[PDB]
Amino acid sequence: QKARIKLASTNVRSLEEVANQIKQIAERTGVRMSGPIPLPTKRIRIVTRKSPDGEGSATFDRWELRIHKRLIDIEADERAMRQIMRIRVPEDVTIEIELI
Amino acid sequence: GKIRQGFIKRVARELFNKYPNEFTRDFEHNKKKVEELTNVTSKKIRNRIAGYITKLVRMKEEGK
Amino acid sequence: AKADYNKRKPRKFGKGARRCIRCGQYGPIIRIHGLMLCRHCFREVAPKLGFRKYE
Amino acid sequence: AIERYFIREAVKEMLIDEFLEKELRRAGYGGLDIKKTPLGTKVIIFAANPGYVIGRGGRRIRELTRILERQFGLENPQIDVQEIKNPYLNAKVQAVRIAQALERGIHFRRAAYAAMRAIMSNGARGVEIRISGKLTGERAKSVRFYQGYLAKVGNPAETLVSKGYAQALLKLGVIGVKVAIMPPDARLPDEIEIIE
RNA sequence: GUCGGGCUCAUAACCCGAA
RNA sequence: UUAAUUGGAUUCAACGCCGGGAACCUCACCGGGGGCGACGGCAGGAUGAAGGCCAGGCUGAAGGUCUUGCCGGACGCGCCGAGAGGAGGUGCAUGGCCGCCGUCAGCUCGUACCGUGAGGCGUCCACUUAAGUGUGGUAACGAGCGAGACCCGCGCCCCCAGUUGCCAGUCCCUCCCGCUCGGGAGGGAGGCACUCUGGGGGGACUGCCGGCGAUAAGCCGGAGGAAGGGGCGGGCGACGGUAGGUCAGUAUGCCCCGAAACCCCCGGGCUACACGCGCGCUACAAUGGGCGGGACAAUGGGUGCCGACCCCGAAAGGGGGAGGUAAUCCCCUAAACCCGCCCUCAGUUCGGAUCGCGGGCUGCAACUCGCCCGCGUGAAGCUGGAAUCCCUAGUACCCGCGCGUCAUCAUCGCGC
Ligand SMILES: [Mg+2]
Ligand SMILES: [Mg+2]
Ligand SMILES: [Mg+2]
Ligand SMILES: [Mg+2]
Ligand SMILES: [Mg+2]
Ligand SMILES: [Mg+2]
Ligand SMILES: [Mg+2]
Ligand SMILES: [Mg+2]
Ligand SMILES: [Mg+2]
Ligand SMILES: [Mg+2]
Ligand SMILES: [Mg+2]
Ligand SMILES: [Mg+2]
Ligand SMILES: [Mg+2]
Ligand SMILES: [Mg+2]
Ligand SMILES: [Mg+2]
Ligand SMILES: [Mg+2]
Ligand SMILES: [Mg+2]
Ligand SMILES: [Mg+2]
Ligand SMILES: [Mg+2]
Ligand SMILES: [Mg+2]
Ligand SMILES: [Mg+2]
Ligand SMILES: [Mg+2]
Ligand SMILES: [Mg+2]
Ligand SMILES: [Mg+2]
Ligand SMILES: [Zn+2]
Repeated sequence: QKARIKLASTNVRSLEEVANQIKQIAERTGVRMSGPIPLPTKRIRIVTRKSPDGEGSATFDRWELRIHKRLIDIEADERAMRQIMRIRVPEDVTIEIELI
Repeated sequence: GKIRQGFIKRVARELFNKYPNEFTRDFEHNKKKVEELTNVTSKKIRNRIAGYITKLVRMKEEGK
Repeated sequence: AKADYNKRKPRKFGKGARRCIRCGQYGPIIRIHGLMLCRHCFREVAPKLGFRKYE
Repeated sequence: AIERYFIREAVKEMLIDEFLEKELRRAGYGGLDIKKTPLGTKVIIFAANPGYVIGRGGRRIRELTRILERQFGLENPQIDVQEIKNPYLNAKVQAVRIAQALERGIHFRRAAYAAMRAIMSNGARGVEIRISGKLTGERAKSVRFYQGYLAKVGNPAETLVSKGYAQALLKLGVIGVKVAIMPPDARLPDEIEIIE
């Protein structure tokens, strides 16, 4: 009778916005909602040689991509589930909802 | 070398003249004043400006 | 059948089973996390993919 | 895992953007955007002459939709064509325009000065243009044109300046064109004001 | 005197080992 | 040297470099065998062009060609243009990118003024700074790009948050000990204290004190403090030059090949070996070798995959297989170090090159030319001439581990 909401994004602000909107929805109704839990950030690091040829001193680039995550628990009530199910996150945010 | 930066000095001199009766020999008070009287966004820059204003206050009060 | 003698064998391992999706080079292919891009091509498109050089 | 999902989306968009870059060179291509809807995918394309992309009453939007769905991985696409927001603040568009002017046969100095005049009149803090290649003879050379404010080193230069590059293919070979533009609303870290 | 190695951007001078 | 041992790079700034750990592929080299000309037009062609085959020869193998005779219906390389394609030439025809001068402190502009002019001035002098960084003086007064500011991470404190992360106090159940006054270990209820994860905020300013300097710019020494004087480690490299490297990553002009210098298949070669050189690994032993026992990590990675757990085998390995699309499951109980016993200064119980026999794994293929295990075998080496390299603090030395490459293979690169 509880629903688990998972969020992920490359942008911290949008992620925060979606979590705060879900929190406002859970406040607007009589329902307990475990606060947004921050899971460890996923980091993708790739190191490459800079020169196209092989002459000269070897030097390297360190490119990074960062993927942030949050976890939210809420109790599945239809009066509250309809409001959250009709929210639209920005295109750079993945949202997944499941019932446990 | 801890050489003060030019734009810090310019802005601190501008602030000091406009409100002569607003800055004292207290670093915390001047830090809050710099926070309220500008749009400075960096905490480091705010501290630098406040320190120079403190030195200006004690230099003019001492009479140079 | 004569066109049979133009056709390549479909390998599944070795350097000949992987080509860069942007320029067609064999060799220095970055296989990390499902990318298939040469080291040369990854450098110039990395900002468009969202990678940054923080340090 | 989750990392593999984000990388797949980024690569497809890059391939589509490059294909459209070359394909719509005469239309003043200025980027794209892709939105995902429960019915499919909304693809918005930016250009200067949308009639070229439409191509005399269709017959070209259908071709592009077929290309997008078959060659690339979009499911059930729908292409809309719009207009560029601030064309004179976009370095890439200006680099392509200068390259086309060179391909027509205008002298490189006159083209550079005309582009700089338009950009500065349209409200930019600064612009820098570089043109390199076999200009006036078989020995190559580089020439630089500049006016205004323009940061080059450090984080502000990375996040604020718009940069663009283009090749111009003349009869004697290629000529490279580089453009950098700083917007009117850009503010440097050392620009503080006193709250009156 | 022969052969090999050092030093020098390199050659000569100079230093070392060997038969 | 060879049929070929494909090519680039030669002081710093070539030589574990071209992410170059090549069995096929890669591939550009060598021996051999096949295939390819949109579009314009010539001989031609339904009385059927071009194209496709059961069988057996030639052949490494092939309807490639041939023999034996079947197929299908519309274009036409026997010809001239023309084109696709080209890791063929040219980096001294170019674009883009990268190394070095050099993260050095430089390169310029508006107006004025000096010189017939090339030019000069500002950009010079004194002190100061990591810095054309600043303070004073001055035919200069002002301004731009670089420096700094900026961005990421590390160390201290506060608020918010409590799952897949944490377990101290509290309740119950079970099992051990010196038999239980006391001390331990699991499991469940329960909690977010503590650790941790990650959003927001605080904190350091030459601010305070005493000297030197000028009473300026700053410098030297003290307190308090988690932290003290760019707090520490990184990213970001101005106008230019270097005919520096790269057309063998991709783009591109010209010149060439265009029935071969284009496209595929088989077998070789890049792995050769009187010899000169770079960078390393293992040693020459006690500041040790062997045998049994005892300790404590972090970074990363996983569905074309990581595999706990059980069984079989002396080992390498083999047969089943939970959970995992991952703060949940797995790789994953590191080594250097500590305790006890043998060896006692010896070419040895040092060293482990070289070679014989046997057992495995990956793969379409292991001879050329792969990696692993058992028994046996036991080379040089006993501290290194002239010369010459790296490093200022959690740094150097010493020790293992993760990822890239990858079907298999790490004395390498990048990180812990
Ligand atoms: Mg800087
Ligand atoms: Mg000599
Ligand atoms: Mg060679
Ligand atoms: Mg090999
Ligand atoms: Mg080969
Ligand atoms: Mg050159
Ligand atoms: Mg110089
Ligand atoms: Mg005159
Ligand atoms: Mg001068
Ligand atoms: Mg100078
Ligand atoms: Mg002078
Ligand atoms: Mg300066
Ligand atoms: Mg620093
Ligand atoms: Mg040259
Ligand atoms: Mg050279
Ligand atoms: Mg070789
Ligand atoms: Mg031994
Ligand atoms: Mg042991
Ligand atoms: Mg022995
Ligand atoms: Mg054998
Ligand atoms: Mg073999
Ligand atoms: Mg001996
Ligand atoms: Mg001895
Ligand atoms: Mg290597
Ligand atoms: Zn590529």
